[PDB]
Amino acid sequence: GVIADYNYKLPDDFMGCVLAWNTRNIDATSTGNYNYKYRYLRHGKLRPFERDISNVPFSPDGKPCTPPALNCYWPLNDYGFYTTTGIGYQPYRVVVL
Amino acid sequence: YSNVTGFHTINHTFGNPVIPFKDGIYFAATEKSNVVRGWVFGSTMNNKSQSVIIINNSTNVVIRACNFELCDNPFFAVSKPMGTQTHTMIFDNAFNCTFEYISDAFSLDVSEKSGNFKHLREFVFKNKDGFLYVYKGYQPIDVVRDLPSGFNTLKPIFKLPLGINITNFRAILTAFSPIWGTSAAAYFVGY
Ligand SMILES: *[C@@H]1O[C@H](CO)[C@@H](O)[C@H](O)[C@H]1NC(C)=O
Repeated sequence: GVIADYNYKLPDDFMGCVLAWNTRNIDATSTGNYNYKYRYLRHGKLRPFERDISNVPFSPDGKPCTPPALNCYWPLNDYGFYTTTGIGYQPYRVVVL
Repeated sequence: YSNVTGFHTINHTFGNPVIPFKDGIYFAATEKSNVVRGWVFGSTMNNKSQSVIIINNSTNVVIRACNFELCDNPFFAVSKPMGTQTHTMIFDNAFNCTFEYISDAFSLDVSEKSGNFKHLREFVFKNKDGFLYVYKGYQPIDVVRDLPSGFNTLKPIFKLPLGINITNFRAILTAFSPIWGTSAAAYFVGY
């Protein structure tokens, strides 16, 4: 969806563990954690086990962009963590083996 | 017997463009004075995405992945009458350095030789499962140009999980400045 093809792709045969715990009081604030972001924007998609921290404006479905062009935005999008939200917008911290 | 792109370098011909890595490459180094000395494997070719530098600076095999500000002409400058390297103009900036390796200390052939090409280095680079499969082939040759028909086994030296975005790459030549200039050399893409 979002994490694999844009942020970081994982292969589907060899992988270790997911080490996630409760960081409600650590990473979030009740009005918003606007500090950390994700990629939804890449010309193309990733291979498995691949970082991408490109601060180059791309297209969301792989279209070649020399900006200012059509469908060319920020590579990064907000998280918005609350302490007054559900579990789906609580911040956790995952350690991958 | 498949089609192999021959990027020769003569005193005017200075070629290391954006070459696609799309499946991996079969590299050949038809060398006599170690002209080809490095690569940068990346996608965006700037300081934005992660990209790895694998070079031999005639002292070390320097293996490093950062946000290198990609100089749009990466080169080594070696004085042709003197015979030593003067410059290492590869990177301008380097940040979020995610991998580092520097090999053992030595001294390599730096100055320019003449005649046939002394040795052929056969390199294979593969991005699978985040690894960078780096293979090596090496046996001596004696030829002017036109990559010879041969038979030798490539051997594993570096199973490297770099985990970065590699869709393109770019060769790192060596400019022999006697003002830039080169000597006779050739490298091969080899999809
Ligand atoms: C590709 O290789 C074949 C034989 O290996 C050759 O006949 C053909 O001319 C080559 N292609 C080009 C464009 O030279």
